Amino acid sequence: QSALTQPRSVSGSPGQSVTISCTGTSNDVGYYDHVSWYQQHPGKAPKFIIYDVSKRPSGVPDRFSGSKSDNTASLTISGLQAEDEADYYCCSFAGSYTYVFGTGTKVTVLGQPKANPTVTLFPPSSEELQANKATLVCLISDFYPGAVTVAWKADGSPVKAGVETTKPSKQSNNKYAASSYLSLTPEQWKSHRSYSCQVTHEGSTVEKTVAP
Amino acid sequence: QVQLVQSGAEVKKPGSSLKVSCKVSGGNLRSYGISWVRQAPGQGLEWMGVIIPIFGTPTYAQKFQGRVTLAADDSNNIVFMELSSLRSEDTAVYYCARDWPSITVAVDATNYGMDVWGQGTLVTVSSASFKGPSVFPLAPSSKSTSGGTAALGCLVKDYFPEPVTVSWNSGALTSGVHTFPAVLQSSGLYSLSSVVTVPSSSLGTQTYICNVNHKPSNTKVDKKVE
Repeated sequence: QSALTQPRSVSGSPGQSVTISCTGTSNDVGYYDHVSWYQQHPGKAPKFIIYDVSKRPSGVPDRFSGSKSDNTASLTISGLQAEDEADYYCCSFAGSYTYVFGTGTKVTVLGQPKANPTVTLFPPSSEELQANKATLVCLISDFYPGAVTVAWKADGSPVKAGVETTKPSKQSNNKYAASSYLSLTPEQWKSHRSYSCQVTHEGSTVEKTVAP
Repeated sequence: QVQLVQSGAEVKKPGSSLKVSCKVSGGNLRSYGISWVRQAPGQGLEWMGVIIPIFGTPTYAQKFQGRVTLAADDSNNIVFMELSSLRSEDTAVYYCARDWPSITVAVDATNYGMDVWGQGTLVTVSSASFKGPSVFPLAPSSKSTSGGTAALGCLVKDYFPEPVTVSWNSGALTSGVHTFPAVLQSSGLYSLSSVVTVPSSSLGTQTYICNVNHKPSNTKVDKKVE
């Protein structure tokens, strides 16, 4: 079956309330009252937090609450704390010993002011050029929230092929960092006079430029 | 205090068969049911099947019907999941979870709820061969220098499989260090970066060496960044 429909992301300040929607069909969410929710922190296993639409297992704080309406279940976190920043998945019994999981929702707790990103662009190293390879490495650091878009340009024209970008990861100082690579060959790297890595964060763009 | 202990990580080629085990401690498996949920890297949870040993033959999700099997060893409190004809899209972390999709009494558990989860089993499916990485220095420049500080790093390129560990000055340098997660390229090999922001006063005096360890290939590389 198709996965239950959840919002991609959701955010709120400490002390605020947030709601995750979970839309299924009349054969699962709208049929049974067996909707469960699960919290997953980065690099860890999911955690049982909600079952039977609105029942909380032993130990889960009453900050979390559940509800259902037609084919849409909802999870509410009332009084966001830094620990609540995680991924959340809904799940519903689908009949005949089967379950269906939701697409998952990222909960962001905006407990830190906006930080503008620092962009560092490295040209292909002389060591890699001898290996008949040329990789441009764009490093973005110290930005909050952790959401950026990276675009590459060569002499002003956009470059999308050969681009690989990591999702933002938390630094040691709780800010976020991201990396993007433009993998070429020395011949293709020498065929353009200037390369640009543009990073858009919260509506503002930052650009770094290198030249062969 | 029931706990689920899963088998270790595994690297397998396309066309082979996977076998992961889930061992129950602190309770009897005959009173429980076990679900299996997998999660591709950076993706969501996906239910695959469930087995209740006291109720007989298990049930599988439709997209896995024909290449997944579930079996239980009641005397050893362990269940097994076998996924056959592995493809690259089967690369995921495979969890087991105590479950009871039943109206009957869930002994020490919860009806229609996955309450106890295992630590997960990382499974990589790829045609690539074991290969150590090539390390390249990301030298500091005038474009990486601003306000008495400068950024330098190392490019760890083309290795398989995960993971690699990066340190700076044998682990003595940790302030300002950030090692990025790896990217999976079209070549089937991984690549990541590790950068460190460093005062510009020390660039001419202090030595900065990144230490890269790829234990699957027993490759250790030290690269001075000048």
